[PDB]
Amino acid sequence: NSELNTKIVNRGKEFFGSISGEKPSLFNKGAWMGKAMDWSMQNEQFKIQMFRFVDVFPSLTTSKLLTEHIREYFGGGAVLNKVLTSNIEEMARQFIVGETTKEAVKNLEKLRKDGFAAVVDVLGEATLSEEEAEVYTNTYLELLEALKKEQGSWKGLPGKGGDPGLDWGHAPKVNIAVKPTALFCLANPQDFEGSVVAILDRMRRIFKKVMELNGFLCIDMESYRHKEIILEVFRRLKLEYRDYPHLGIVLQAYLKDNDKDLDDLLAWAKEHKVQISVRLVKGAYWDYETVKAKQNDWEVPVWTIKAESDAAYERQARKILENHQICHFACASHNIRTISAVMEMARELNVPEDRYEFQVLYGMAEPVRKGILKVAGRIRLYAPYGNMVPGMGYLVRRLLENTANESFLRQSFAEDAQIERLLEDPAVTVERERAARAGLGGLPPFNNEAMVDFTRADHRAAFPKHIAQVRTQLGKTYPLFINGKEVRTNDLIPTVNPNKPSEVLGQICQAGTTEVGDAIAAAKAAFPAWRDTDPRTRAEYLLKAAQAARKRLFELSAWQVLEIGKQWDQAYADVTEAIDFLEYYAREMIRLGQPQRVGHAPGELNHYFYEPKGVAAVIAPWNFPLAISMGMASAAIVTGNCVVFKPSGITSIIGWHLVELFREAGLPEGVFNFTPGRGSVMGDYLVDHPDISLIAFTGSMETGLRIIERAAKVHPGQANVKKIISEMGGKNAIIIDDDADLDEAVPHVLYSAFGFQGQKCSACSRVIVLDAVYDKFIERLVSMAKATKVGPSEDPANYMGAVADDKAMKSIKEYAEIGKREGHVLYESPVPAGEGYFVPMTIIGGIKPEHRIAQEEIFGPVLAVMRAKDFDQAIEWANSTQFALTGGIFSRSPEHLAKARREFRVGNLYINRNNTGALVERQPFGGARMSGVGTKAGGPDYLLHFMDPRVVTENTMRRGFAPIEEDDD
Amino acid sequence: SELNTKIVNRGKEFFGSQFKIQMFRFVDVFPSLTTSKLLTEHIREYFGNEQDMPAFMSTGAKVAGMLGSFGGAVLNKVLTSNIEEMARQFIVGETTKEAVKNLEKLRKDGFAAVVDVLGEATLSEEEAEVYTNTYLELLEALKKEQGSWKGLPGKGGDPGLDWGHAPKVNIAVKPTALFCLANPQDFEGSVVAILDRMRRIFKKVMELNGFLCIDMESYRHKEIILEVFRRLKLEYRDYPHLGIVLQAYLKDNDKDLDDLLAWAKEHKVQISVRLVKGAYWDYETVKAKQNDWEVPVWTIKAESDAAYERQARKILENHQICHFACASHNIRTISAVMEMARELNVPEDRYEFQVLYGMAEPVRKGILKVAGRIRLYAPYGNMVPGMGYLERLLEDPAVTVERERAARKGLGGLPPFNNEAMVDFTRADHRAAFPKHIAQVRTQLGKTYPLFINGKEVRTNDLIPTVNPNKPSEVLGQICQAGTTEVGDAIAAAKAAFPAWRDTDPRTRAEYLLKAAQAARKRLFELSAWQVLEIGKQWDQAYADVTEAIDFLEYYAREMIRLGQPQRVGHAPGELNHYFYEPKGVAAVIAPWNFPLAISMGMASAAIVTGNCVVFKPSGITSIIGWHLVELFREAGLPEGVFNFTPGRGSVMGDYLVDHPDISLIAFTGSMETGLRIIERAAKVHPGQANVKKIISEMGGKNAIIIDDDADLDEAVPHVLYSAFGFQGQKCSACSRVIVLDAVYDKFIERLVSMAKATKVGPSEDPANYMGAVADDKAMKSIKEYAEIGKREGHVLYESPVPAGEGYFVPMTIIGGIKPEHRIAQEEIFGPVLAVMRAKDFDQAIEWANSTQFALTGGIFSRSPEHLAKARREFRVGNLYINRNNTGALVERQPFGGARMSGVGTKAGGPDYLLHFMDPRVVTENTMRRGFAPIEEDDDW
Ligand SMILES: Cc1cc2nc3c(=O)[nH]c(=O)nc-3n(C[C@H](O)[C@H](O)[C@H](O)COP(=O)(O)OP(=O)(O)OC[C@H]3O[C@@H](n4cnc5c(N)ncnc54)[C@H](O)[C@@H]3O)c2cc1C
Ligand SMILES: Cc1cc2nc3c(=O)[nH]c(=O)nc-3n(C[C@H](O)[C@H](O)[C@H](O)COP(=O)(O)OP(=O)(O)OC[C@H]3O[C@@H](n4cnc5c(N)ncnc54)[C@H](O)[C@@H]3O)c2cc1C
Ligand SMILES: [K+]
Ligand SMILES: [K+]
Repeated sequence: NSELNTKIVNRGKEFFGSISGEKPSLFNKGAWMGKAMDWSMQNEQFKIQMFRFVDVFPSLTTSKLLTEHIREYFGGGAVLNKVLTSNIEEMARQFIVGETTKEAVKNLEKLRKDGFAAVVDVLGEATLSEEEAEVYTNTYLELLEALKKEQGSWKGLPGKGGDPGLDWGHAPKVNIAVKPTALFCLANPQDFEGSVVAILDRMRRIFKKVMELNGFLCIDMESYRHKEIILEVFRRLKLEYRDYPHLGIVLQAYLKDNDKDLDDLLAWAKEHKVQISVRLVKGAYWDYETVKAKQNDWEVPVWTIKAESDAAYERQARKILENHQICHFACASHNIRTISAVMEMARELNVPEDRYEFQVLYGMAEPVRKGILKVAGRIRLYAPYGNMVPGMGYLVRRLLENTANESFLRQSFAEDAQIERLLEDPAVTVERERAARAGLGGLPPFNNEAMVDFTRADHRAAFPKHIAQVRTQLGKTYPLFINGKEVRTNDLIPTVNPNKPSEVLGQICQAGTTEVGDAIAAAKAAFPAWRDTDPRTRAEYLLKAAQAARKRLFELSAWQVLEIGKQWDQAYADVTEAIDFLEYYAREMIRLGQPQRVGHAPGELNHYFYEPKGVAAVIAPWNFPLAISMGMASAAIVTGNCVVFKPSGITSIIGWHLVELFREAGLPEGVFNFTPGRGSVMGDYLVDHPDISLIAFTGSMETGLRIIERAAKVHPGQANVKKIISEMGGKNAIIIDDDADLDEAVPHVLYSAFGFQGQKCSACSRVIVLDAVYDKFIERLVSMAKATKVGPSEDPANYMGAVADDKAMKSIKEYAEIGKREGHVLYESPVPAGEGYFVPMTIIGGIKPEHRIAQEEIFGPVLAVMRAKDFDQAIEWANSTQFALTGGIFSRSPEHLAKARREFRVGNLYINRNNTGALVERQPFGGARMSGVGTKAGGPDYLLHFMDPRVVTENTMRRGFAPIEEDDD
Repeated sequence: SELNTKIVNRGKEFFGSQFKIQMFRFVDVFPSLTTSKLLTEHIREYFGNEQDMPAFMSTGAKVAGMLGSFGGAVLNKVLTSNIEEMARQFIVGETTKEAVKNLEKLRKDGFAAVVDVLGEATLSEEEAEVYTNTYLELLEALKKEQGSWKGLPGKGGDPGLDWGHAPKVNIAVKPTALFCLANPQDFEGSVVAILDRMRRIFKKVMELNGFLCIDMESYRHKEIILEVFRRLKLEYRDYPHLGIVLQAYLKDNDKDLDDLLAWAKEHKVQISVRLVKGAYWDYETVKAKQNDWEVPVWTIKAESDAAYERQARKILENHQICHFACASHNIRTISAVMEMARELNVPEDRYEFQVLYGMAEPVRKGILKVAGRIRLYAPYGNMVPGMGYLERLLEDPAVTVERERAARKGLGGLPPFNNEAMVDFTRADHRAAFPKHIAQVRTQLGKTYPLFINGKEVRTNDLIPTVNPNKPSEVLGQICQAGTTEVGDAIAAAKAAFPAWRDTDPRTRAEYLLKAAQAARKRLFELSAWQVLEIGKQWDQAYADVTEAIDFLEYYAREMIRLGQPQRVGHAPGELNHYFYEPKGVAAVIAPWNFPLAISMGMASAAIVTGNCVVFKPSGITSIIGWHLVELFREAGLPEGVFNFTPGRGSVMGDYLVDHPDISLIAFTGSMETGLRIIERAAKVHPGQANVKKIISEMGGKNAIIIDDDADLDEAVPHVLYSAFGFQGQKCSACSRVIVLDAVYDKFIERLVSMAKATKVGPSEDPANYMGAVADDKAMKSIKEYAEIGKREGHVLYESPVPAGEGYFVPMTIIGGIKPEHRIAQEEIFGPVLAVMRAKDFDQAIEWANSTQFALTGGIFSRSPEHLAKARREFRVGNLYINRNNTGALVERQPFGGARMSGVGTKAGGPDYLLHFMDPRVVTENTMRRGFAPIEEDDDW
C-alpha cells in the first residue's frame, strides 16, 4: 500500500537523520576490532584468513603454535603473546556480557540502568555428549537461580502504565533463550522422534524453573536440519503448559518454508486455543545453508536474493501483528527499513504495545538501538555469556553478519549511505532483481542424484512404509539370468537379515560351472553385435536403467536395510551412487566414443579410438551391494563388453536388482548375465575361463591377489591378456593435529569408524592423535560414543547395527580380542540381547604400528587409537601399513596440510571431514599399494580400463593429389 | 616496360588466333575392373549417392548392382569402347603402326612431335626391359619411315629436316622407368643402372640422327637425373641432340641452370633444355611436410611463372651453347619466351615450342599460326590403362609476385611437438655423412662397456662381445654383464633415488628429457652409424630409429607437462577436490634389439619423466646402443640412481629382475613367449613388495596386408615389399602375410616376385643392398627352419641369393599357397619370410586377416569405399594402414600397440601412454569453517 510505504520511508528517513555520523562500536577504527573488520571488508582473502585465525586461536596454546600460525595465515615474546591474545579476546568480548553467570548478571543489571531489557543466552550449540548437555542445562538452572534472587530488587523498565513490577508495565523481567542442539548430541531428523523427546525433556526441566519465577523462555532456531524438530518441541512444551503465556519460538524469514510455517503455527494456536510468541528474525546461517545444501545434494532452503528475505520479513511481521491477540511479537532486526516497517504496520493495525517489542544483538547497531529506545521505549538485548570456544560458532556468525556485502549495517556505517535505496519497499526490490536475474549428446551436464532429506515429512514416512512393503515380498526364489532368460537350479541359499537372522528374505539359485559356462557363452555370442552398437545407443541403455532405479529409489533402499543391515541414509546413498555411476558412465562413453584425429601431417589421416575387450567377469562385494555392483557392471557394459556378474552370496537379492533394472532398460540378451554361485563351486572357474578378457573385482586383498595371479595365465584359446580392475580394501587413518577443531573431528571420526558398522573399504580404523590434544580428544570421542546406540538398522535411532553375517562377526570378535590384548579398551558398547550379528562399538587405545590391529583390515566397528608424539610421527604412522586407500586429517595449519597433501599418500585424502562417502565425479575413488591397481571408479580415467585403443591411418594422396583437411600443416 | 608491352601484344595476338570427382575416380580404377562383378560393384558404389548424382547415373548404378555380374558384359563393352575413344584424344596410338599413322597425320598438319611411352610404373628389371625395348621398337619403325618424310616448312636450311634444322625423330624418356629401385640413398647405383639403359636407347637415336630428351621427375631423383645427363653428354660430346628437362618451380633451378651452363662451357659442349614448370607440386609439398624436409618448390604460383621467364631468358642469352624447348600451355609464358628471343636476336634453330598432343585441336593450330615451330608431346601405349593415368592473365608475373607476397601454437612456453626431420638423401651432406660416421665408429671399436649404477660405472668379470651381424668376425666391443648382486644394487640405487625424484617438479623432469633430446640430435649421424654396424640397420632404418628416440623424448616431455598439473574435479561449493598423478617406484625396462634406441628410450624416458626410477636391461646383442641411453642421460645431468644400466644374461638375472619385490612396474617389448612369462611372474606379490606390479608389454604380431582386387598395383607392390623385407622383416609391425584377392592374384604375384628379384641382399652399410643379415646366429637358424617348414607347407615363389662368406644371411623368401591352418600363417618368424595367401573373396580376406592370435598392425590396398569401411571396422588391429605400408609408425601420428596376444593395450607415442606409469590420487578439502567457505570461481553457486 502506497500510503503505508510512504510513512515507513519517512520514518526511516527521520531515523537515519537522527543517527547521522554515528557508527556501531564494532566499526571504531581506534580499536583493533575496527581495523580488522575494515581490512576484512576491503579484502576477501584477508577476511577469510582473519576469520579462520579467530577460529583456530583458542587451540594455539604455545608460543610456537601462535607464531607459526600467524606466519602461515598472514605471512619479550611473552608480552607479544599477550598483545595478540588480548586482541582476539577483545573481538569475542565485543558480543558477550560475560564469561560466568555471576559476571553476566552484574552486566545484565548495568544494562537495565541504561534502559535495556535482556534475553540471556548460555553460549553453546551442537553439543557432543550427554554430560555436556547436562552442564549446559545446569548452567541455565544456575542462571535462573541467580536471577530469581535479584529480580525482586529490580524496578520495572519505564512504561506507560500497567504493573510497575514488570518491564514497561507488562513484560516479565527474566527472559532467557535456549538453543535446542545444545540439549542433545545426536539431534537428527533421521531419528525425528528421539531427537524431539531428548531435547524436549531437558527443555522442560529448564522451562519449569522459568515458570517458577514467572519468566519468559524463547526457543532459538538453528540450522534448517533441525527446524522441524524444534517446531515440534515448542508445540509439545506449549501444550503441556497451555495457560502459561511466556513461551516463544524463533521463525526465520530467510526460509522459503516460513510463509507456510507461520500460517501453520497461527492456525495451530487457534485450533488448540492457546497464545504464542514469535521472535521473527531473518536468519543467522545463510552462508552455511547455501553451501550445505549444494554439498549434500539437497534443495536450498533459504531465499538467495537478500531483498526476498527483507520482503518476507515485512510480509510475515504484518501477518503476526494482524494476529496480535493470539501471537505476541518480538521484532528482531538491526535494519532501519525493517524496523520502521514494523512500527508503521503496528500503528496502522492499532496494535497494543504490550503485544510487540524490539530486539537487537548485544554489541551491535548501537545507534539503531538508541533510536528504538527513544521512539518505542521497548528494546531488549540478546545477551550471550560463556567462553570463547563454546561461543566460537556465535562469534563467527557475528563477524560474517557485520561484514557481509549484503549487510544493512555495513551499507549504512561502513559504506556511504544511499538512504533512498536502503529504505525502498523490499517487495519492489524483489521484482526488479528477480526480473534482472532473468553438455554434449544433447544431455544436461552430470549432477549427483538428490540425497534423501529427512527434514521432509514424506521422506521420513517413506522408509517405514517401504520396509513394510518389502516384508510383503519375502520368500521368493531368485533364479539365474542368462541370455535374457530366467534359469532355475536346485541348489538354493537363503538370504537373511543380519539384524534378525531368523527372518529369511528369500532363496537364491546357485550357478554350477555348467551354468556359468552357459553365461560366458551367451555373453560371448552377444559380444559382436553389442561391440558394434553405437556408443550413444549403449549410453542410452544406462540412462534408462538409471531412470528405472530412480522410480524405485525408496523400495531399492529398503531392501538393503533388511538384506545387509544398511541404515536408512546408508541404504539410500548406495542406490543414488548406483544411479550416479549410470549417469556418469553414460556421459563418459559419449565423450570417449568419438574417434579423434591425431597428428596434423597433410596427405594422411590418423584416427585414434577405443574398442571393448570381450566378456567381463564382475565379482561384487556385499558392502555396497548395488552401488559398486552397478558401477563395475555398467562401466563394462557401456564400453561395449558383455558381463557375467557374481553378486556376493549374502546380498544376492540386491544383485537381482541389477537384473531388474537392465531388464526394464531392455538391454539385449546376453549382454548382462546374473550368476550367483558358491565360490567353492565356480569362483576359480569364472576367473580361469579362456573366454574372459576382463575381471572387475572389489573385495579383500587376499582374494584380489589370488584373482590377479590366476588371471595372469593365458590358457589355450584365450584371446586376450586378462585386464584386472581390482579394489582391495584399506587400513585407513585419520590424523588429529594439535590445532584440530575437536568439535568437528569427533563426530566425523565417529562416523568414519562406525558408519555402517565400519564395513567400508574407506572406513577409519586408525585414529592417530597428537599427544598434545590426546586426553581432550579421547574424552570427547568416548563421551559421544557412549551416547550412541547399537541395534537394528531399520530403527533410525540406532547409530550402527549388526555386521554382515555370522562369519564376519566371529572374525571381527577375534580381532577385537587381539586388540584388547595389544592395547587397552577405551569404550565397548552394550549390544542388544537375543539374535543378530552384533559386535559392540569398540574403541581401543595404546595401539602402535607394530600391533596387528594397526595393520590388518578388520572391516568392523573396532577403532584403534594411536598416540603420536608429533606431526612427523603422525604422518609416518599413517603411512606404516601396506594399504593406501583413504585417509583424513584434521588440521588448521597450512604447512601441515601441505605436508599431508604431499606425504600422506593415499588414493583419497580428506581434509577436515570424514574419510568415507566418496561421490561420483567429485571424489573418483580408489588407490594403489595393496589397496588396488590404480583404477578410480567414478572418474574420468575409469572407462578406458575397459577398452583398448586402435588407430586407423589412411594415405589420402592418390595420384599426386591429396585433399586438404582443416587441421593440416 | 618495353618487352612487357611487346609480350602483352604477342599474347593478344595469340588469344585471337561431386559428380566430376566420382567420374575421375572411376576412370582411374577402371583398368583394374577385370571382371563383370568388379565392374558392376564399382559402378554401384561410385555412382550410388542418390543425392549427389544425376538421376541417370544414380538409377544406372542401382541397376548395375541388382544385375550383378549378369549385367557386366554389356557395361564393359560400352564403357571400354567409350573410354578407348576418349583416350584416343590424348594418346597417339598403342601400336607403332597406329602411332606412325597419326604421327604422319600430325606432320601433314604443321606439327613436329616428341614421343613418350605411357605405361605402368617400372617395378622390375623385366619391366624396365619392356619399356626400353618399346623405345628401340619405335626407333626401328621410325628409322624405316623418316626417309619418306617431307620436312616441315621453313625459312632456309635442309628441307629434309624439320624447319630446316630439327631432327624428324624426337623421343622423350622417363629415367625412373629404366630402374625400379632408383633412389638417392643409392645415388651411384641408380645413376649407373639408368645410364646403362639410357645409353642403349641413345645409340639407336644417334644411329638415325634423332633427338633424345631426358624427362625430369620428382625432386627425389633430380640430382640422379642431372648426373645421368652429364655422364651421357660427355660420352658423346659432339652429338648435339641430347636434351634435359628443367623445372622452374624448384628453388634449386636457378643454381642448377647456372651450374649446367657453366659445366657445358667448361667442357666445351652444347646442350638442350626443355624448360617446364613442374608436374609434382602437390606431391612435393605434402612429402616435404610429412618429413620436415625443406619444401623444394615455390608456393606462390606466380613465383613459378616468374622463375620460368627469368630462366628462359638466361637460356636464350646463352643460345650458342644451349638449345631451348618451351613447354607450357600458358599464353603469357609462350609469348614472353617468343619476344625475349626476338629481342635478343636468337636464331630460330635455337628455340622451339612444345605442347601436349591432347591440347584442343583449334588451340593447337591457332598457336602454330603464330609461333611457327610447334612440337607435340605424344604419349604412346595402352589406351584404357593410359587414360586411367590421365588481361590479368598477361601481366608480368614478377609484378604478381611482389603483390601476392606482400599480402601474406605451443604450451608450457614450449613449441608444439613436431616429429624430427627424416634424413634426406637428396642432400649431398646427408649422403656423405654415413660412410664418414661408419668409419669413425670403426675407430672406436674394442672398448669395454661397464654397468652404470647410481651415477657410477661398475665393471664385472663377465664380458659378452657384441659383433656385426653382417660380418660377425668384426667385434665392436665387450659388454660387462650384471649378476643378480649388481641388479640388486641397481634396484636399491633406484629405490633410494625415488623419493627425491618423485618430488621433483614435473616440468623439471621434462626438462631433463628435452636436454637428452638435444644431446641425441647433436649426435644423430653418429648414433645412427652405430646401429648400422651393431644390428644391421640400413641407413634410413638407423636414422629413423634415432629420430624416433628423439621424438619420444620431445613428446613425453610435453605429455608430462600436460599431465603434471592437478585438476579440480566437481563443482560443489565449500569443497575442493583435486585429481592428479604420482609415480609408482622402480621400473624394470627390458628392451629388444630390433629398435635398440627408439623403443629403449621410449620406455625408459616415459618411466623417468613420470617420476619413476629405472633399471634398464638392453638386449644382449645391442648393448652398445643401450649404452647410448647412458651417455644421453649423463649429458642431460640426470640425478644419480634415476637411470641404471644393467645388461645381463637373461638366464642369470632375468627372473631376478622381474621377481624383485622392489619393482613396481615392468616395461617390456619382445616376444610373446617372454612377455607372457613376465606377466605370470609379475602377478605374484612377494613379502615386502609395495605395489601390484604394473605391466607394459608389447609382444609382436603376424601382420597381414590385404590386396583387394581393385588395388593400385604400382603402389601396393613396393609397399608390400618394404613392409615384408625392410630391415630383413625384423619388426613387430612387419608384413608377414600378404592376403591377395583371387582376381588380381596372378598379376600381383608376378610383379611382386619380379621386384624382389631386382633387389640385392648384403651388408647394410652398403646402401645399394635392400636388406641384409638377420640379428644373430640363433635368429638365422630359427628363421631358416621356418623357411623349410613354409616351403613344405606351400610353394616357394622366390628365394634370393645371399653373399658367400660370413654373415647371418637369410634369403629374401616368398612362399605361396599359404592358408590359415599353416604354421607360417600363424607363428611369428621375425625374418625375411613372406607368406602369400590367395583369398577367394573380400569376406574371406578379412576372416583370414583375423585368423591369428596376434593383432598388432595390418594394411589394406583397395579403392572400394565399402571394402575400406569393412576393414576399418572388422580388421581389428592396433594400427591399420590404408593404401600404404603397415610399418614405420611415427610418434603422435601413429600411437603404436595392440591387444590380443600382441600387447596389453598400451600405445607408445600417444596421449594415453604416460598414465600407465602412474597412479591417480585425489585430495578433498572441506573449506567450510564455522559456517563459511571461500567462494571459488568454478563453484556452482
Ligand atoms: C535478538 C536477535 C535474535 C536472533 N535470533 C536468531 C535465531 O535464534 N536463529 C537465527 O537463524 N537467526 C536469529 N537472528 C537473526 C540473525 O542472527 C541476524 O541478526 C539477522 O538475520 C540480521 O538481519 P537484519 O534485519 O539485522 O540485517 P540485514 O543486513 O537486514 O539482514 C541480513 C540478513 O539477510 C539474510 N540474507 C543475507 N544475504 C541473503 C541473500 N543473498 N539471500 C537471501 N537472504 C539473505 C540473512 O538472514 C542475513 O542475516 C536473531 C537476530 C536478533 C537481533
Ligand atoms: C611438352 C611438355 C613436356 C613436359 N615435361 C615434363 C617433365 O619431363 N617433368 C615435369 O616435372 N613436368 C613436365 N611437364 C609439365 C609441366 O611441368 C607442367 O606441369 C605444366 O606443363 C604446366 O602447365 P602450364 O605452363 O601450361 O600452365 P600453368 O597454369 O601455367 O602452370 C601450372 C604450373 O604452375 C605450378 N604451380 C601451380 N601452383 C603453384 C603454386 N601454388 N606455387 C608454385 N608453383 C605452382 C605447377 O608447376 C603447375 O604445373 C611437361 C609439359 C609439357 C607440355
Ligand atoms: K543377507
Ligand atoms: K651385435
